[PDB]
Amino acid sequence: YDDDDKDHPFTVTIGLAHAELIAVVTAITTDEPRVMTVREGAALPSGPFEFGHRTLQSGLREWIHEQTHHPVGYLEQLYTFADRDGGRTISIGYLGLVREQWHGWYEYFPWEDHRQGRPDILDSIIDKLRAWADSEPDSRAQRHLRADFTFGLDGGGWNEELTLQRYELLYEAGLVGEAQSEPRINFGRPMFADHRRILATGIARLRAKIKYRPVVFELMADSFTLLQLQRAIEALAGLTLHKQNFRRLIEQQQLVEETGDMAKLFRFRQTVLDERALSGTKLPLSRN
Amino acid sequence: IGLAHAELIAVVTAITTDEPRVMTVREGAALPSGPFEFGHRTLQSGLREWIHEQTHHPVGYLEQLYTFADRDRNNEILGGRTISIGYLGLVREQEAPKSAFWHGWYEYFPWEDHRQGRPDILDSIIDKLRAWADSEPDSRAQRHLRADFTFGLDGGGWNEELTLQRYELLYEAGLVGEAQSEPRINFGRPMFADHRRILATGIARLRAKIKYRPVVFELMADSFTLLQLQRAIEALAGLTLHKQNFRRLIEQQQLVEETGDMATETGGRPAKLFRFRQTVLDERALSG
Ligand SMILES: Nc1ncnc2c1ncn2[C@@H]1O[C@H](COP(=O)(O)OP(=O)(O)OP(=O)(O)O)[C@@H](O)[C@H]1O
Ligand SMILES: [K+]
Ligand SMILES: [K+]
Ligand SMILES: [K+]
Ligand code: NA
Repeated sequence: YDDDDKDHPFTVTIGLAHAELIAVVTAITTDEPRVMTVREGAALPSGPFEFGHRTLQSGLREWIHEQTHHPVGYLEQLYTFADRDGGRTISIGYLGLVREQWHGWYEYFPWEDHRQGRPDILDSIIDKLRAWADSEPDSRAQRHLRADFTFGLDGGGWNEELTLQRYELLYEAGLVGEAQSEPRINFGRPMFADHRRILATGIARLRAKIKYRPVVFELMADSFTLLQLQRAIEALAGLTLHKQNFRRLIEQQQLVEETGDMAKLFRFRQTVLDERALSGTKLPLSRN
Repeated sequence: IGLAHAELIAVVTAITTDEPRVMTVREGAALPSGPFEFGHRTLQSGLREWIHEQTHHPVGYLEQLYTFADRDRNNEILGGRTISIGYLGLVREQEAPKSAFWHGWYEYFPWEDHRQGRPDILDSIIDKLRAWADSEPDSRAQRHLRADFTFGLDGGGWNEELTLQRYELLYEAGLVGEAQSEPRINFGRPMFADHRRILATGIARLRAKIKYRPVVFELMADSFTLLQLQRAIEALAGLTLHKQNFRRLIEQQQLVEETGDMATETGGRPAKLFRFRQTVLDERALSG
């Protein structure tokens, strides 16, 4: 009334949404990949992005400290998600590698650990996925291709880097508690909000990192054997690696060097440590 | 508390006349961008609506880059913080006399193109970068380490993947127009708001992807020669390829197959036409 026009040059309407910083801090203990959690393993360390926070990273470092009091080293940004409660909440995830001084990855993602063959839980997951892919005929062919590429429903090799794609398919198929399907079906331990979605991106990032350049000095002690180096990468990838081919990748990437002490002990080169100190949190990558 | 305004920013890249070009608005002054709104189902779907409304140019797959936050002062006037979310997309450039203009990557980042040798502008950049590094002795040593690692002075040479880290250093040093330094110093064509920071992220992403697995079928025509593919990667990297190592890489990765047809080059010699084999197209499709 009294001319309240639609758009107005002297009026700017700004949309706001909740900004949540979420932390995926990973450590390797007893050849088991383990993630920092709060609320008795139901949530990741998280907190809102506030005015007093100088940066996103420094803001998350305060929440990690207040909620865990566990020191963290370098951080790298993962993925940014809109809520699926696309409305009110924007979540920003970060990955960190530390030495444990905690819950396991495969408590939340038991189907991702193939170190001792395929997990038998995958038979039930595939059975539910085939029923969902066959539920609507016009989308049957595409859903079978997605389920084959991710889980290998009608065959197809297992790709460990597709942790996120596998969790997104289970969510769309209503096979995880976070989807909240009418008959609730769930595999693995669920988490608060979409924290398992965040964790999936951290597992995918680490696995993609260790396949072409395993810069994991923060996960190891200062000295280690090459077989200890293989055991922890095998724990991260959820696969058993070939000895000969793993030795070639490490020497090819000039990552480690002999310390002279005794199997031979190795340490990551100082150049690898110095480059990481200057690379920041927005690393040049190929996927994320 | 914990609110933020999200701007979705698009880096849509095409390769025309062996030159990498980015889609822009306002006659090359800004990238296509728009706020994230409540009705936007996802961050990617929200940006697609801004791309269409502002350019009306078709866009294929989109890949999230990184999220940046503001360092402003009176964000409390806005009700929350301000963040920027970038996305990278590869398309074929299309003329249509909508309003949108295609500009080359290196109009904004001239120091990133080393195809014709190291550019001369880097001599003026390194000079002003040293003067900034020597201005404050307590931080001189650390600033020289950042200047050596980012701008090729390291000894390891020029790293084309560090496009964002180079630009961020130039911003902190007050060597770009977006810094608004007390004496204005700028290299390359500036952009609106922080969009040149977003473009540097997309350039770094593409260069890291093509180094490991150049899945660039969206940038190429349906069929192409191997020389056309090499010129495309070279334009993206700002470097000249090792021909034999590049041919060996795309064969090991099983990326392109012969179409059976022939093409006559400019000089007059015929050459086999290639296409990205279907398995490469299907893998990129089975995601998001
Ligand atoms: N708008 C901007 N455009 C370009 N560079 C910027 C901008 N704002 C800050 N920078 C620079 O970017 C660098 C990184 O700061 P930023 O606020 O992005 O987060 P950060 O946690 O310090 O990053 P990192 O530790 O990953 O380098 C700093 O050198 C800063 O001066
Ligand atoms: K919040
Ligand atoms: K950051
Ligand atoms: K502020
Ligand atoms: Na740069």
